[PDB]
Parts: sequence; structure tokens; C-alpha cells
Amino acid sequence: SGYVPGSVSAAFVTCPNEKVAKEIARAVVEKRLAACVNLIPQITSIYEWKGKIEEDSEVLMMIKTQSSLVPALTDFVRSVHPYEVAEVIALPVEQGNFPYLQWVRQVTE
Amino acid sequence: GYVPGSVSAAFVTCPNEKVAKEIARAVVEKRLAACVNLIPQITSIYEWKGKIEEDSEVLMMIKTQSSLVPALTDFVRSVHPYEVAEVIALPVEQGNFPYLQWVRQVT
Amino acid sequence: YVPGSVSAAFVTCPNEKVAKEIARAVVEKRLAACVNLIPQITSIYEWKGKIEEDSEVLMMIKTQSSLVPALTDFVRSVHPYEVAEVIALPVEQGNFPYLQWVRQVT
Repeated sequence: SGYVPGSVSAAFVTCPNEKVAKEIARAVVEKRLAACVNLIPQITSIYEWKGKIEEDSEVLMMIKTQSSLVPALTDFVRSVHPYEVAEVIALPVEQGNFPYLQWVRQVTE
Repeated sequence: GYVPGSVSAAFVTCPNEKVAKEIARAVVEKRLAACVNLIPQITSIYEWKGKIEEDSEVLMMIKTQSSLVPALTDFVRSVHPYEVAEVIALPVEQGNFPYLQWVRQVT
Repeated sequence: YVPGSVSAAFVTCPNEKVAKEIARAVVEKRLAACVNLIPQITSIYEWKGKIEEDSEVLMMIKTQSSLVPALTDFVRSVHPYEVAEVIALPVEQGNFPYLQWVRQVT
């Protein structure tokens, strides 16, 4: 078959450490809010806070799910994330491997 | 003058660095892509036959013309060890024109 | 949240020293809310008919889409390479409070 552009998205989420990242990744995949999560360790986050530059050690999550599920995914991550304001941003997938994209929709449907 | 979306960023997951490098080199050699960024030590968590699984992998970020994503995907699945290779591409809307221009020329 | 009003831009640098210098500067000048540094990247590209493999650092920058042009000019002015890699992708969804924060600090 084909693929509807933008029907699948990749969401990025930053976590304070590997333990937290793994906990949320397993939960969202089990709850079928996502089909796949890639964890990238050893990240350093830089931003301004209280008039000073902060450099933190974090883990970055790349989450592949149905674009229509991102709101629910964001609600879940927000409810269990240790941060008061968790970074969750999602980008639409326009092209790719159809059987893979088809799989993302099925296991999350 | 960059045409929004004419260049795309594609993400591919490989089992190990050896495979990632072979595919990455072939892709640039064959001009299906201008550049490939390999991110080692990735942990993937996904479903498989109803059960949750965890694998150690390498993530590839490939930049190329959006028009070439289909050819790139076909090639990646031809030599990728997995049955269903992860290949997703996101459109680039803005950036550094000279670089975006270069991506176009080498592919 | 207005779809596409925030973007994530990627920039690669030769080492963590340059990446951090550029990251701290864009945040300081409020050209971006935050930057995530991904260390130990291997870049494979062609140049002069040969395949190169360099060790590098990847930067993921979150800012207002309207700020990408300025962010790009600044990066190009302080970046060590002649032709710096800077590509931006629009954010269509996400956690509204985080997205609004990005707009606020920039």
C-alpha cells in the first residue's frame, strides 16, 4: 500500500537520566501510545536560567508514533515526567519505508 | 533561494556500527545522500509479537534531496540486515542555503 | 500552539569545545531557548571525490521558526567551517507549556 504524509510523527523528549528515560519508554510502548523509542545517552542540555547558563546531563528520547496520538502521548509523558515542564516536540514524517510506517500504525492502533 | 522541503533529513536504525558504516559509505558513494551522521550507543525499545524488547543500536541521520528519499529507502532495505528497516524522513524548511545547495549538488 | 511556529535546527561541529561555545552564545543572545548536545558522532560525507569520516558533535536547537534566519547568520559567523551545516525542521505538535516557554525566552 501507500503512506499518508504526516500520519506518523517523531517526538523528542529529554529526561534527566537513563533510569527515567527507560521507565517512560517502556510504559508508552506498553500502553501502545508509541511503537518505538530510541534512547540517546550522554546528552548535554544548555539553556539560560536565572540569568546564568546551565549545562545539564540528560538523555534524549526519539519516539515514533501515530501523529494523531501525540496529544495523548504528551499527556502521559507530562503526568509521569519529573520536570514541571517537560520538553516534548513532535515532527511529521513525510516519507520513509512504507512497511515500517505501516507497522508503527498497526502496533499503536 | 532554498525551496522549502526540497532537502530532507532521514533517520535509519542499524544493529551495529559495522553495518551502519557500510550502509552510510555506500549511500554517499552511490550519491543517494550528501552526508550521514552516525549516533552510536542507542537503546531501542519497541514491541515485538506483543512483548516489549530492548536492543542496542546505531542511529543514522541522512541528509539528501527529498526527491531521492524513495531511491535511498529502496537501497537501504536491499542491504539492511533487518526484515523491515526503519526509515523515516522529515522535511527541511529552513537552514543554511550554501549547505542546502551543496546537498543538492553532490546528489 | 500555532503549528510550525517553533523549529528544531541541527548543527554539527568539529568538537565539544566549539559546540558549547556556539550553544552558550545563541542561548545568551536569546536566538534559541535551548540546545541539546549529542557527543561522539561520526560524519560520513564526500569531498574531493573521497569519503571522509570525521568525529563530530551534533547540536539540536529549539527556537522560534521566525528566528532561524538570524540563528543561521550568527552560526555562520562564528562557526569554524567555511560552510556550516544548519537545517531546521518545523514542530507541529508538543507540550504547549514547553513550546510557549520557547517563544517566551526568545
